[PDB]
Amino acid sequence: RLTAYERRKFRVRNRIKRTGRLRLSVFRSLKHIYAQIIDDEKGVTLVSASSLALKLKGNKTEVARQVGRALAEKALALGIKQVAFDRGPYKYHGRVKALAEGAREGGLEF
Amino acid sequence: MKEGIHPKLVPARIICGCGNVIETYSTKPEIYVEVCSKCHPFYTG
Amino acid sequence: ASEVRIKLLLECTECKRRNYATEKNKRNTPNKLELRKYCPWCRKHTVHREVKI
Amino acid sequence: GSTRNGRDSQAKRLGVKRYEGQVVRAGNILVRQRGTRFKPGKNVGMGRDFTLFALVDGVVEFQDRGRLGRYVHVRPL
Amino acid sequence: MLMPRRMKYRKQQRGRLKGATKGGDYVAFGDYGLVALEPAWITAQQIEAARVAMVRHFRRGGKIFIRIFPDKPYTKKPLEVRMGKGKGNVEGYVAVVKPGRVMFEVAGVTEEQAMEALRIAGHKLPIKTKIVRRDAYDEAQ
Amino acid sequence: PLDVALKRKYYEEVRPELIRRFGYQNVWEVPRLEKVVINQGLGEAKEDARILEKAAQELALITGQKPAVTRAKKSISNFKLRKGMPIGLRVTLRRDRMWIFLEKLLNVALPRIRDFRGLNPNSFDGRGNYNLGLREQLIFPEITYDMVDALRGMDIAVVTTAETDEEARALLELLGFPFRK
RNA sequence: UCCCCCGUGCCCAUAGCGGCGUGGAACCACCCGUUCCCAUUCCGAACACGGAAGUGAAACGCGCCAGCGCCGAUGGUACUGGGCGGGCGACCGCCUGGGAGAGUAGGUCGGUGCGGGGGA
RNA sequence: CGCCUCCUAAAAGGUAACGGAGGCGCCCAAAGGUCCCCUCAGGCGGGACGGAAAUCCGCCGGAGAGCGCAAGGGUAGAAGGGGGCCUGACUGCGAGGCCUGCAAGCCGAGCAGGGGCGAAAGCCGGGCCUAGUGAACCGGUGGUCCCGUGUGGAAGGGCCAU
RNA sequence: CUGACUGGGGCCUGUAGAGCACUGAUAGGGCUAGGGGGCCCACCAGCCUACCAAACCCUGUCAAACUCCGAAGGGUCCCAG
Ligand SMILES: [Mg+2]
Ligand SMILES: [Mg+2]
Ligand SMILES: [Mg+2]
Ligand SMILES: [Mg+2]
Ligand SMILES: [Mg+2]
Ligand SMILES: [Mg+2]
Ligand SMILES: [Mg+2]
Ligand SMILES: [Mg+2]
Ligand SMILES: [Mg+2]
Ligand SMILES: [Mg+2]
Ligand SMILES: [Mg+2]
Ligand SMILES: [Mg+2]
Ligand SMILES: [Mg+2]
Ligand SMILES: [Mg+2]
Ligand SMILES: [Mg+2]
Ligand SMILES: [Mg+2]
Ligand SMILES: [Mg+2]
Ligand SMILES: [Mg+2]
Ligand SMILES: [Mg+2]
Ligand SMILES: [Mg+2]
Ligand SMILES: [Mg+2]
Ligand SMILES: [Mg+2]
Ligand SMILES: [Mg+2]
Ligand SMILES: [Mg+2]
Ligand SMILES: [Mg+2]
Ligand SMILES: [Mg+2]
Ligand SMILES: [Mg+2]
Ligand SMILES: [Mg+2]
Ligand SMILES: [Mg+2]
Ligand SMILES: [Mg+2]
Ligand SMILES: [Mg+2]
Ligand SMILES: [Mg+2]
Ligand SMILES: [Mg+2]
Ligand SMILES: [Mg+2]
Ligand SMILES: [Mg+2]
Ligand SMILES: [Mg+2]
Ligand SMILES: [Mg+2]
Ligand SMILES: [Mg+2]
Ligand SMILES: [Mg+2]
Ligand SMILES: [Mg+2]
Ligand SMILES: [Mg+2]
Ligand SMILES: [Mg+2]
Ligand SMILES: [Mg+2]
Ligand SMILES: [Mg+2]
Ligand SMILES: [Mg+2]
Ligand SMILES: [Mg+2]
Ligand SMILES: [Mg+2]
Ligand SMILES: [Mg+2]
Ligand SMILES: [Mg+2]
Ligand SMILES: [Mg+2]
Ligand SMILES: [Mg+2]
Ligand SMILES: [Mg+2]
Ligand SMILES: [Mg+2]
Ligand SMILES: [Mg+2]
Ligand SMILES: [Mg+2]
Ligand SMILES: [Mg+2]
Ligand SMILES: [Mg+2]
Ligand SMILES: [Mg+2]
Ligand SMILES: [Mg+2]
Ligand SMILES: [Mg+2]
Ligand SMILES: [Mg+2]
Ligand SMILES: [Mg+2]
Ligand SMILES: [Mg+2]
Ligand SMILES: [Mg+2]
Ligand SMILES: [Mg+2]
Ligand SMILES: [Mg+2]
Ligand SMILES: [Mg+2]
Ligand SMILES: [Mg+2]
Ligand SMILES: [Mg+2]
Ligand SMILES: [Mg+2]
Ligand SMILES: [Mg+2]
Ligand SMILES: [Mg+2]
Ligand SMILES: [Mg+2]
Ligand SMILES: [Mg+2]
Ligand SMILES: [Mg+2]
Ligand SMILES: [Mg+2]
Ligand SMILES: [Mg+2]
Ligand SMILES: [Mg+2]
Ligand SMILES: [Mg+2]
Ligand SMILES: [Mg+2]
Ligand SMILES: [Mg+2]
Ligand SMILES: [Mg+2]
Ligand SMILES: [Mg+2]
Ligand SMILES: [Mg+2]
Ligand SMILES: [Mg+2]
Ligand SMILES: [Mg+2]
Ligand SMILES: [Mg+2]
Ligand SMILES: [Mg+2]
Ligand SMILES: [Mg+2]
Ligand SMILES: [Mg+2]
Ligand SMILES: [Zn+2]
Ligand SMILES: [Zn+2]
Repeated sequence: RLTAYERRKFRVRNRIKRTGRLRLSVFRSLKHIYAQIIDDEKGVTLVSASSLALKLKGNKTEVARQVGRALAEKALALGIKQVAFDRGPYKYHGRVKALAEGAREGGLEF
Repeated sequence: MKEGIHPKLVPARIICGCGNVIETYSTKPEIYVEVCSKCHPFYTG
Repeated sequence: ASEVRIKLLLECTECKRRNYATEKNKRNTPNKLELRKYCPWCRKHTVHREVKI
Repeated sequence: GSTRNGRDSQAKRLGVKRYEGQVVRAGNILVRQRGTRFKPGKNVGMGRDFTLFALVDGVVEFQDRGRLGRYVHVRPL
Repeated sequence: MLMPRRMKYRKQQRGRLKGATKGGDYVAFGDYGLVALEPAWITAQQIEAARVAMVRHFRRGGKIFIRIFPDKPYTKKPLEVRMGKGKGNVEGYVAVVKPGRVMFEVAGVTEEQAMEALRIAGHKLPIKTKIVRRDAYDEAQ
Repeated sequence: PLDVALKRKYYEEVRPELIRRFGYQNVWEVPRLEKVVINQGLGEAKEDARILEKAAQELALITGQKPAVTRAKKSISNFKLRKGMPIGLRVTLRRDRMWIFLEKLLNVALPRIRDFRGLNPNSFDGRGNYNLGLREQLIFPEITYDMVDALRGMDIAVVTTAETDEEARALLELLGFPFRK
């Protein structure tokens, strides 16, 4: 027995799995935000960034932009350019849109 | 709620026939009812 | 097909020529079908008309 | 004294054309199937009639994942 | 008699009576058992005789059990017509019995009548049979 | 959230008595009211009167919200019914309008019941919840004899966090449910 | 390089159901609220957003419980590739190769690959 | 009497009988492409009329639901249900394979023009798939502007799509 | 040297056989919607079923078109003969 949470996240991940681009894992909690880009073909998490580790304070909507600049800056140091953005099971809007804008404005081509 | 298509609620005074003042929030503020629990035979013993 | 489900020609409106032919149900769609389609004679997209085949 | 039976269609040659280890090419049909008995893996596609086919040059691969089913892959070289 | 009031399809193919019995080789119901020793097709009319003619031995009392069922229809073309033109017509439903299958079981009667009642039933079959007491080998399963 | 009589009376009157009697070990351990769904089972709206909105706006004024559409599951013979036919309505009741509808129901609706003999204590859901239904909407305060066009009732189902039907029974009786047995 | 949590994969129940017991400093969850962005074929339930007073009750995490479920040997047999005898036949045997299904013992209340922040 | 589905049909693919069973010659302007969202049948308790069963809640509930239509295969981790914008039910092509006696029918990534949608990744050459079909010959319709019996037209053909 | 044939590994299978978890079929039993029959009433119910029986439970059997299982074979690719 599963739930709509599983049935939703499994779908938005199954679609991204087939494309081949780098997949950005987005897990969201109440307090903080978490982001990581993973190559599932070889099955290993390459790099990750989170607001809990980045010690961010206030509104999550503007908090996502900074962590997007952080993860995008690390990926820019490694040489990563293109990426596919997974929105997770949650509705793509607001905080996830501003983190996605963190990776877009960070320089990644998507 | 859905704004525009739903009945909006405001402070409503509902006065029954027994005199018990009902402070609530209904579609109509000023409401008059005929019989309530304060004057109900089965409710009162 | 049928007498109701009829095939017809699609006439590009700006080149005066017909480029396609498809199906529609005249009981469910008695209106004249006007739908975008490509026209090599115009070398660009154009809205197409319903004309009798 | 008639037979209202006696009607049939012709078979469609359903099965695995290239087994695991065979030499395949881009466009060579891998498995002819109805529905999803086999599901595509790496470098394997699916047609409208559910037929599978390889995309690159490589080796055929059959890997059964249990509840996910049997999967076909291609190994480049 | 014993026949399905509802089936999925009308006729069933013949098959082959090879091999020993699938199951039912062990006495399962009664104090004594009647087991057929040869493979053949048995008809629910012959089995009907095995029931009626056996209650006619006790004339009252006892309890007779049934271990088989005629789940296989039997067909035959009309007489004086040629081959072809579809398969034959069903005149009755027959039962499939394999060697070693415990066909019947009797309980609620003495040893003498358990052998004597199943004897006539043994003579009502085209195939030979044997009466075996419910034995220690049976209830082990 | 606008404070109301039943809301205050639960925490200040119902909660302490439950805490005394059953002795709960946590604040979330105590029974909490989850949701109150309402199902208007018109049905006959499939027939001659195809639209039941005349009865829907009734619930819009009673609960303060417009009930949703409920379409038939599949084609059904004897009811002269087909798949996807709106023979009923449903509206879910929550944070504040639930307490409002509770005060209106208990204080006005339940009194107006014709020849009211009491409640049935055996209609519990078994998991600590309760469901019921009403016959004539004129019983409610928001409905008078003026604008009622036809006779229609409802089916009010409630959900609770309580586990035992005994705890649920003490909850209802402590909130003012007049059981007859 | 060791321990507790939370992301992400693998094998695809030895991993599930079910109950016993427990986890809040960190952390997650429910929770606090709905002006605001967003939102319900009605409902801030969900969906979404701003917060931090309360709480491990529920859920989740982690322990136990073989009740059910799951996986299940060995030994023999069914059956059979291939080589033979018999029976008037419906069919039956032995020689060599393979070898079940079920069923009986018994096993499992998971193991595992990387990334984070905490602890020795 | 052509076509599709299941069995015989002897676990690759293929296999006949005037053999055992059923269906097609339609239908779709959304039932299509994209994007977002949803999760059954059935069983257990309650509930106007109200019903074995209309409609909702709770608790149990990996598919027995529903996928136009027979049947099989498949499928809730959708392909299945609620709405939005849409025309790729594309043009010019096409690596190679399937099928295979021929003719034929099936699959198809991908490159270019021009386009839909998503934030993006991407996805769209109609439909969950297999039946819902007709080869040459003849003429029409619309376009193309290739031919024009000296010649310039024209007749009539050609090409294209139909 | 690629051929028939066979050896070693890999992949495909749903029949022999077996099995009832699915579609059907089943004898008996438990349990129990429900009718029929006898009592008990038109004014309503309570009562009993040496009774045909839904579902579910126990035991035991059926299948070309049934398959939770399942070979030997056969198939086909890759080295050597
Ligand atoms: Mg016609
Ligand atoms: Mg017609
Ligand atoms: Mg006509
Ligand atoms: Mg005509
Ligand atoms: Mg004749
Ligand atoms: Mg017929
Ligand atoms: Mg034919
Ligand atoms: Mg053919
Ligand atoms: Mg080849
Ligand atoms: Mg492998
Ligand atoms: Mg393996
Ligand atoms: Mg397994
Ligand atoms: Mg046979
Ligand atoms: Mg047989
Ligand atoms: Mg046995
Ligand atoms: Mg005759
Ligand atoms: Mg004659
Ligand atoms: Mg004795
Ligand atoms: Mg003696
Ligand atoms: Mg003795
Ligand atoms: Mg036993
Ligand atoms: Mg009428
Ligand atoms: Mg009508
Ligand atoms: Mg209708
Ligand atoms: Mg270290
Ligand atoms: Mg150290
Ligand atoms: Mg984890
Ligand atoms: Mg599982
Ligand atoms: Mg677990
Ligand atoms: Mg228990
Ligand atoms: Mg104890
Ligand atoms: Mg205890
Ligand atoms: Mg402290
Ligand atoms: Mg809820
Ligand atoms: Mg939430
Ligand atoms: Mg504020
Ligand atoms: Mg430990
Ligand atoms: Mg115990
Ligand atoms: Mg051999
Ligand atoms: Mg010899
Ligand atoms: Mg000799
Ligand atoms: Mg011989
Ligand atoms: Mg001889
Ligand atoms: Mg002979
Ligand atoms: Mg012998
Ligand atoms: Mg050999
Ligand atoms: Mg566990
Ligand atoms: Mg657990
Ligand atoms: Mg440290
Ligand atoms: Mg320590
Ligand atoms: Mg013929
Ligand atoms: Mg033909
Ligand atoms: Mg075959
Ligand atoms: Mg051939
Ligand atoms: Mg051949
Ligand atoms: Mg012939
Ligand atoms: Mg027909
Ligand atoms: Mg129940
Ligand atoms: Mg009636
Ligand atoms: Mg399942
Ligand atoms: Mg599952
Ligand atoms: Mg399945
Ligand atoms: Mg069932
Ligand atoms: Mg169907
Ligand atoms: Mg299936
Ligand atoms: Mg062209
Ligand atoms: Mg090339
Ligand atoms: Mg070739
Ligand atoms: Mg062909
Ligand atoms: Mg050839
Ligand atoms: Mg012309
Ligand atoms: Mg001119
Ligand atoms: Mg001309
Ligand atoms: Mg012409
Ligand atoms: Mg060689
Ligand atoms: Mg040859
Ligand atoms: Mg050969
Ligand atoms: Mg070997
Ligand atoms: Mg098959
Ligand atoms: Mg068989
Ligand atoms: Mg069983
Ligand atoms: Mg099936
Ligand atoms: Mg009774
Ligand atoms: Mg009784
Ligand atoms: Mg009886
Ligand atoms: Mg059982
Ligand atoms: Mg096994
Ligand atoms: Mg060959
Ligand atoms: Mg070949
Ligand atoms: Mg080679
Ligand atoms: Zn009053
Ligand atoms: Zn044009």
